[PDB]
Amino acid sequence: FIGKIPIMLRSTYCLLNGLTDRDLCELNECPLDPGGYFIINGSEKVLIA
Amino acid sequence: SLKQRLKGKEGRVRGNLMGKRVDFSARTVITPDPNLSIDQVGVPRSIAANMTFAEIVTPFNIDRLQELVRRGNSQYPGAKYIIRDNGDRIDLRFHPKPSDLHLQTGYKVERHMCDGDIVIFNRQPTLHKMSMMGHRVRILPWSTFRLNLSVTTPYNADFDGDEMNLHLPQSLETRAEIQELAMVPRMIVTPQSNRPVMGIVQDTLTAVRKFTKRDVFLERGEVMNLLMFLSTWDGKVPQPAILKPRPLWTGKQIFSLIIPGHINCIRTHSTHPDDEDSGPYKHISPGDTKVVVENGELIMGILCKKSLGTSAGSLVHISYLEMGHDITRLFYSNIQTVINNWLLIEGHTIGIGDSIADSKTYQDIQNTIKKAKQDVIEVIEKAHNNELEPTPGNTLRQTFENQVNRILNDARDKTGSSAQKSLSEYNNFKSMVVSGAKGSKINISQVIAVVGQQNVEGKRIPFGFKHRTLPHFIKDDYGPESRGFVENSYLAGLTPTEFFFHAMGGREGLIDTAVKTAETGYIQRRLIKSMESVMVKYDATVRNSINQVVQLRYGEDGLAGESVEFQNLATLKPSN
Amino acid sequence: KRHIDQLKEREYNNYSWQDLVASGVVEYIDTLEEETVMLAMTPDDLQEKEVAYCSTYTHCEIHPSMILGVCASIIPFPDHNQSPRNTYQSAMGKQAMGVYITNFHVRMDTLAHVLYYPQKPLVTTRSMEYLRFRELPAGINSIVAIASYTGYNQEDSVIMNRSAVDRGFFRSVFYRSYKEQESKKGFDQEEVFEKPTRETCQGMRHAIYDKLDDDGLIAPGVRVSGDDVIIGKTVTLPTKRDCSTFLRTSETGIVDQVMVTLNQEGYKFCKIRVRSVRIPQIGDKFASRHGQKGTCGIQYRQEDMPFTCEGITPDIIINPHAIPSRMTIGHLIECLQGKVSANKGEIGDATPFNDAVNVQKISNLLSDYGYHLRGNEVLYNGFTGRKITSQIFIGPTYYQRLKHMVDDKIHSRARGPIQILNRQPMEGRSRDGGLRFGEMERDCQIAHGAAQFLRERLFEASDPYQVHVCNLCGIMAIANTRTHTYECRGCRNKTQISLVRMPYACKLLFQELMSMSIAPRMMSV
Amino acid sequence: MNAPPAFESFLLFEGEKKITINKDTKVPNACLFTINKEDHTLGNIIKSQLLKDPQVLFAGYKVPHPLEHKIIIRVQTTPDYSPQEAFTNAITDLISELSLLEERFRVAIKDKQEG
Amino acid sequence: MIIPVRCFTCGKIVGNKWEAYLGLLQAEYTEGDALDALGLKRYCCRRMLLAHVDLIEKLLNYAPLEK
Amino acid sequence: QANQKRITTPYMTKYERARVLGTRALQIAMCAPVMVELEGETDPLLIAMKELKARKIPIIIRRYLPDGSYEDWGVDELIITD
Amino acid sequence: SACPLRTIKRVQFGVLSPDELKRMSVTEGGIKYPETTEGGRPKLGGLMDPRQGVIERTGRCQTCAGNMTECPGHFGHIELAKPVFHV
Amino acid sequence: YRHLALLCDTMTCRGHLMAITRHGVNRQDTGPLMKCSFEETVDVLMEAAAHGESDPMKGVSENIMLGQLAPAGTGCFDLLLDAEKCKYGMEIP
Amino acid sequence: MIYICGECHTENEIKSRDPIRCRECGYRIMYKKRTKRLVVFDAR
Amino acid sequence: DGLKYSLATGNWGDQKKAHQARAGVSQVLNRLTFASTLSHLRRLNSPIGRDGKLAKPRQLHNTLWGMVCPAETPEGHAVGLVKNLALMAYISVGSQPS
Amino acid sequence: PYANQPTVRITELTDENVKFIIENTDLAVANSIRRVFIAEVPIIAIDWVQIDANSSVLHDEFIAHRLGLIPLISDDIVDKLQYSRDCTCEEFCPECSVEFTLDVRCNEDQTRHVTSRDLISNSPRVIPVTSDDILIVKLRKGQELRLRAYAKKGFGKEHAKWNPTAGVAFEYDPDNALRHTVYPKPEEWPKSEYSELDEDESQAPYDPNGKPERFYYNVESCGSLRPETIVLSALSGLKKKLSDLQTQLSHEIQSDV
DNA sequence: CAAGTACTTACGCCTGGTCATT
RNA sequence: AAAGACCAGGC
Ligand SMILES: [Mg+2]
Ligand SMILES: [Zn+2]
Ligand SMILES: [Zn+2]
Ligand SMILES: [Zn+2]
Ligand SMILES: [Zn+2]
Ligand SMILES: [Zn+2]
Repeated sequence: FIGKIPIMLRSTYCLLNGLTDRDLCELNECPLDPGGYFIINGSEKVLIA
Repeated sequence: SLKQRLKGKEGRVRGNLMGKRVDFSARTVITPDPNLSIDQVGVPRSIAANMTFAEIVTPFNIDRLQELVRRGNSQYPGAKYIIRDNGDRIDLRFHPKPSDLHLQTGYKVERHMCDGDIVIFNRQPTLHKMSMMGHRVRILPWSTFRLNLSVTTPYNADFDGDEMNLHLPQSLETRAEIQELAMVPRMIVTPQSNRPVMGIVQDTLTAVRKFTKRDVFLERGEVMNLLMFLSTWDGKVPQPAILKPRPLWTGKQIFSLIIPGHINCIRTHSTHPDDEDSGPYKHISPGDTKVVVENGELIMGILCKKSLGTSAGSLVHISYLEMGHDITRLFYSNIQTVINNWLLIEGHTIGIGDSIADSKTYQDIQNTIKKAKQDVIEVIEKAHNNELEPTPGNTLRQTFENQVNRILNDARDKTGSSAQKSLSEYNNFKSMVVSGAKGSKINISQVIAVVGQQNVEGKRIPFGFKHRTLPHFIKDDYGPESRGFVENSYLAGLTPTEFFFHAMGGREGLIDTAVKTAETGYIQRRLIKSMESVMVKYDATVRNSINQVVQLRYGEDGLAGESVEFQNLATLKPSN
Repeated sequence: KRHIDQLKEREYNNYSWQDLVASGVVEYIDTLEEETVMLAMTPDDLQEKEVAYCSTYTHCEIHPSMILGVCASIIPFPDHNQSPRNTYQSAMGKQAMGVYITNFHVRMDTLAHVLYYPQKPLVTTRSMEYLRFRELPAGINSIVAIASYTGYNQEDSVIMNRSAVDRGFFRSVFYRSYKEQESKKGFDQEEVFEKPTRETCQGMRHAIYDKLDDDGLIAPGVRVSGDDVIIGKTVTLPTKRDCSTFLRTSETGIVDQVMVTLNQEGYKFCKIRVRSVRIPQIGDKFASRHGQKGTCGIQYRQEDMPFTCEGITPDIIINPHAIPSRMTIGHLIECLQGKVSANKGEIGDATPFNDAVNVQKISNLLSDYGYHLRGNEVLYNGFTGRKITSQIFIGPTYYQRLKHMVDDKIHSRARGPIQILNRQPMEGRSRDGGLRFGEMERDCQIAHGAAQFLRERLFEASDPYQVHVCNLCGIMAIANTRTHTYECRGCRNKTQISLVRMPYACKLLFQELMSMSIAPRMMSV
Repeated sequence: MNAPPAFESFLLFEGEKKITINKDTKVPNACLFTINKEDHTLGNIIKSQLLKDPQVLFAGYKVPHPLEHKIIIRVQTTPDYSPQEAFTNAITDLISELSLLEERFRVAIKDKQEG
Repeated sequence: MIIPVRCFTCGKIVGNKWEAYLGLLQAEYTEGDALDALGLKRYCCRRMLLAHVDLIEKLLNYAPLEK
Repeated sequence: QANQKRITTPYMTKYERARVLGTRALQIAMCAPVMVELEGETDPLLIAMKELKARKIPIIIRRYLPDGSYEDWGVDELIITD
Repeated sequence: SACPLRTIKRVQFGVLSPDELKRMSVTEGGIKYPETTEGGRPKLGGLMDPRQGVIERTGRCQTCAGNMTECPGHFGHIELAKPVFHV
Repeated sequence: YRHLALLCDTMTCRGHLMAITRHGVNRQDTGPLMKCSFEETVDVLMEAAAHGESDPMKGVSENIMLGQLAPAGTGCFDLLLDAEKCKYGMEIP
Repeated sequence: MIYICGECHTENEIKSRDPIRCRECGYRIMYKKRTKRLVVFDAR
Repeated sequence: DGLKYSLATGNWGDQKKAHQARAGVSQVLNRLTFASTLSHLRRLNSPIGRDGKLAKPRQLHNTLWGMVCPAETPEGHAVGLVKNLALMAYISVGSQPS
Repeated sequence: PYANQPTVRITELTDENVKFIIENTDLAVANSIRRVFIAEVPIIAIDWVQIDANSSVLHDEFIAHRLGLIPLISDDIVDKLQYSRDCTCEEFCPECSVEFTLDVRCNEDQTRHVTSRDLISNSPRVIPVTSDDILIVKLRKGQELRLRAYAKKGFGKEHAKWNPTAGVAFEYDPDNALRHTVYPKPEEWPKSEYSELDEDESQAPYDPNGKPERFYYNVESCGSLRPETIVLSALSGLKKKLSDLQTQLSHEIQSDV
């Protein structure tokens, strides 16, 4: 182990990947929520191109 | 370091001394209020119930101040502090404090701001001295500031999330200074251009144009309702311009009552034909132009921006010069109130019916645009066969660009003229353009006839791609559609290429707006800091901080610029 | 046609975009290959033989409405507007108010506005189907009248119907979250969530602590007003010093949800959400989908509002003067299409470049429903009952409420806190601070020739101060006022001393110069 | 937050008066009636009823400010007929007209229903 | 979010006409005919049912705080 | 300079009027005697304006000519602009 | 407050002579210590010299009656071992 | 015209074309405290300290900095009490 | 003082200074179970 | 901590070199409106300083057709330098050119 | 110098609409009657809500406001229910308010629609317009909503929940003969429902000696007061306001003179 | 006495959130 | 809680 890389929401490595709407709502995530933001210290961070 | 503290903005000399944050100042969103006089500011009860003004408890008003103290800080018309002579302050907010409510002469009571208190209203981009004007507080419900619409122009305000600052002078001396120096009525005429700053603007101007025709006849009840709103009315109902068959008044007849005193004025309405003055009907005016106000009665003419606006010789300017600041303030407020309450009856709108022309005018506009396109195609062909001689002073390419711009601008001008000439006399676009309230001829031309050439950097839409403006065009297409002519009008909707070209043009305008501000502000600061201390000494010589003579007489003649006005020499021109 | 046929059966056929691309139909073109590509805007008009312009097209565009981005695709009929108005709408749409995410109940986020009754536009763009704007609308359709009713809509302001706002128009909830964290910083220095008693904590405030429970946290449902304590907390001083969290000034909300957990470090962590129903008042900001923005000038009741022969009193009256100069015509055509769509029963199409939705077509469809073809309606004055001699343009337009509310912008200052260094009023509305009297303001006042007001603003209103200056040397002198022993070290002077009233900012300037070896002597002779 | 309570347009609080009569000194027998907590509903109908009276030379009403709740009615009558008399007669006439209209409408509803 | 009772512009109850609107649309009718069959003659009332988004169904999919 | 040879404007400038009104208003608020009779006015600014119109203000404006000399003009001598 | 309230008619700039700095300084021997406090209390000769000003927001300084509002802050001095340019 | 005239004079009065910039507003024979408010601050103050330059506090920025009544309008004159006119007339208190 | 767990929703009586731990759920987020005191909502 | 700090504070680089580091990248996802969330997730930022007075880098180039919204750009001194993607725009992820 | 004599004829009278024409009356009086329809007609509406449990996705103020707009049949007891401001008792009493109780907990898997049928009152006359049902909230399994409310008597000036009417359609001079609205192009405006002119002609000829009369109405109830009750109570309230104003004016004249 | 370099300045106000250091 | 930086935004 050498570190912890922040994982973008709804990326192939997020726990929200491939989940149906019912599963996400069971996880209290909005199925319409696009993803694409990291979570750092609780806040949601978006990396601008 | 020690140097960075003492530096420019956010430093010490400029961030804490030449400018500093102040007490007894509030701010909230401004919102229109045509009922308030020109010299009034609508202040919420929270701002008033927080901001305090200290009044010395004289024996004349020991009773009133004692009642205010008894109210406390909870009740709005109350007080917060009693400043006894020795400087000690007793606070009314915490506990009733029944033994500390005693008042004698020399104490101060920090009463909440009440109606009539003079305040300085500020809009932060303070460019001229008409941007910080003294208003009189009027307390109104809800939590927004409220200022009269004729005061919109001097502040450069507009009620779209706008905010203003309210500074409350605290001593009697500063209150008297603002009252005798920077009240709104005293600053009607700026010395910048010897013209009024405030004019009848927006709805009231449009309704004044509609209200001052020969068309408008008013019945008895409408006259009574309108005359209720004149603050300067003597109580006499004028005899109608139409009697027996049915007593009917006229719009000009009622406007004569608003006009203060015995004011004389001669103006020309916007749509005044050029040949009327030379021809007959000079004093008869079939189109009801040539506003003539004699003895304070509006004899004839339609009132628009050219008479009730911020131009030299306007009826408001003549009112300020002849009558005074107080009567001119009454004039502004009365115009707005009576004309708005008539507009309740008449009404005003804007809609699709005003942006659609007759099918004949659409045909004429399309034919003009197609003729211009054929002309520009002919010019392109002529330049491609090398039949265009290079105009002196310009190269061949610039000559061709000038020819294309001339053809397209001529087309836009003619199409706009046709669209303007096709507007119904009831058109709302035309009503607002002739009124001058908000609009321009080019706006009608674009919403009806043609949007026109779109320019970036002053030339046509540049060849961003390789010799083509967009991928949809062939290379070296200098035709009007390719290089930026938006043939379609706003109502007809713009095709995608025209949409992107309009995006480029509007973006150019936005960039100019956002990038000129720094340079202009810096220039203003340099100008002020160059002549901040230059003043007129008591020997009428203009001198700087070191008593160096700049001008022997101020402006070489010794007279302030608020009172001067344009006149004709009447001897310079005519022959021997 | 086969590709569209398989895509119409996208379900239970496993045909997707990737199959379309892998079949050689669509191709990705980057910016510098777009130079060597001749593009047809639409097929039906450019591919076909005519007076030929280009006979070598290499690609064609799916629909030219994809040039516009996410926030600009909500604009109905954007091709008719002036482009700067489209930019203003693009900026304004992000500030619109609505359901920002369907699970706002679980997320404890600061500055969460949730609208009450969002409505999906009746004049929609097809692109909006992919932005999920229909599923999470930000705005509501208002029967907008373009009329100059009582002058309270002049400039950019609007007149909002008090009865509509009464029945739930544009009502919103403002969830604000407060986060507090117990921590152990010193050896015996410990923070703890517990309700402070009247006399156990040396530091206290005049707030009311009665709303806190045993845990120092208010239970939800408690109606917390301004300055009331939310999360009771204190630090054991080396008896205790309170560090509980008050509310912002003048909020008057109700607690929604209070959460306890452990943070990363394992300490107790609390998050409290307070909701405040923000009914649209006459300071609030409202914007159309065309850059037509404005504050609610006044809130007339339904009887005061003008009415049609039917009884449709406009919810919002906007100024006719807003339109003509800025040439926003998507607003007008959108009102027309809203009227035609609400009457007909479908949701109209406002796709930018459609060439099959003209103004005249919409006008004819509107005339087919018993209305004026141009959208006008004969309106009756609510005060007097009379017909308004000019027919008012009334139509259902999508208006969106903005985050800019006057109760989040109104500030008043009268002798509040001062900075530690400058001893001038603090910066900001939250710090009870004061408005700034910048350089341009003082230049304006000098132009007025107003010396006393300028002095009051830059001396008395802000930091006033008194110093003692030696007369022999302008360097400030030691001044023990109670003992009255005014002594100036450096010349042994004890009698020739004068009192100077200067702003504290100037005292700091002089002392800062003295720390740079400059001696700013203040000689009064 | 500076919202007036909704009951500030019809409810009279402690101290202020429903109606006040002030003589206008500029012109003879012309008075000014200030009605508190009242709006166009009464002012317009009073003005219209007054204008029916041949002895009224001027009759008008206004709301000084929409945010406020107050009506000012200026009444100028012919001599030998006071503005107070004009106001009270016009109110009585409105009362009589509304009574007649209510009786006629009750007749109409009785006739329409099962009639 | 939930169907606005009491249409804003006029005041007619459109809060009980949403489930009937959904059933009518689901069964046969066009949107205009369903609105007529609910007696929403005025277009302001039609803007309530027609343009509503029933987010409360999306909200109800989430588990409650307490069972 | 002396009382004679007053070379300045006989008219009272707007700044002079503003500051004389402010100072007199503060004096009146500080229980100073009022030179003119008052018709039941309790606003010190209003009393000050009444005195100014009546030309009964006990104030002499000292106008400093740029050379350093000063001219003392009584408020009663100057002609009010308003 | 016994001294007259006299306005400033002139500001004469100049460079603080070392003798003027040593005489005006309220610290004797110069500031010779880097520690701000040593036992939780202001240390004489430290950067937070109790004679140099008023601290702890309630107290009064040694030099006068501070109250944290009356005291303007009195100057200290450091005796450099070897002189140094002024930038 | 008077505003343009005053600008053009405040440039071309000291005998040379004086740019409205740090070189010309901070070059004149004004005071250190007036120059110190325009783009140089510490530099002007350091020069004044070196050469012993004296600020007579005649301008406006100088008196604003010290919180004194600047010699602007309502500041260019000093009021005095008139002893004879206090007796004359009626005096109630 | 009773806290409702954020996952299992089974109310747990957790004393002060005890770690925030949901019994039988193993979840570290808990909630607060709105107070029994009653406030008045004017239906305006 | 390096990844965490760079994503949190926004200064792209090492903590010790904050001043020399690029700032304004990794902003906080604004969640006022859904359209705002989408616009923030699809945003491009020209690194040029916002204080530049040259108009050219802010103008809408012809080559933005279909790649960047011609309209969406924040007003103020950041106009034309903060841009938003068109609906169909896709950014290439990379492919080894073997 | 006297009042006119209005004559009213009713064209349509249904359970939710009265369409009547009033003749020989002035325009101001017709407009005032129309305004009293919207503004000054009393009705019983829920204006005190105390919520014991609310697990609904819609928060407490949301459901309180939804309750308030629920029309309650105040056909009879509104005249015999005193205002809370004028009642003797503090808070609420059976003569100044009507108590409602709601208590619904969703235990079934299918959603539970909390509707106006679940508002349990105590006065049999005041029932929330259920002789479909107005939807208050929707609940899933385990969610609960219980509340106790008091409904007071008010009019539409105070809040729109007491406004008895949906659209009051007021129209006069349908065939434009007084020229009160100058149609720009007359031919393109739809004929009114009450138009009495031929198809070919656009507007009636101008009538300079005319004045407005024959005012057409369409008073549409909200299920609270039947339309006839709305109009009768509106005339009653307007007359009461004028009678009270006359009482005050007579008092003022006697006090001054 | 020219050619080279470096230095200083670049609208006003206002709102919120976030973070690292104390 | 404090001033420092950054960010977004309003006119
Ligand atoms: Mg603006
Ligand atoms: Zn000394
Ligand atoms: Zn409706
Ligand atoms: Zn000291
Ligand atoms: Zn659990
Ligand atoms: Zn009771």
